[PDB]
Amino acid sequence: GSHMEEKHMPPPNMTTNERRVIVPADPTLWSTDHVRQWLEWAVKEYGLPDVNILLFQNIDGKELCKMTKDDFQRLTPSYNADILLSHLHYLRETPLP
Repeated sequence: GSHMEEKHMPPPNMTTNERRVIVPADPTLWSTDHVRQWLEWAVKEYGLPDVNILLFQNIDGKELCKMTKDDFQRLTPSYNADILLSHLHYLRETPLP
């Protein structure tokens, strides 16, 4: 029973994405797919080999805005956790209002 697969993908969110990933400058409202979007695109921009990105597929911004350096280290440890999070926390330094 697999129907309307594209419905599981939330519509593009904020225009606060600037010219970046179509995601709010507050990694809180990055939707389930939009987290995986950057997260995928993140390994892509930052050269992250040790990253199990397909583990965050069920994590959206509300859950990643939560994530601490420890939480990434159980899915994607060492330097990769720090890369991702150090990007996320700076992104929300200028959040969507």
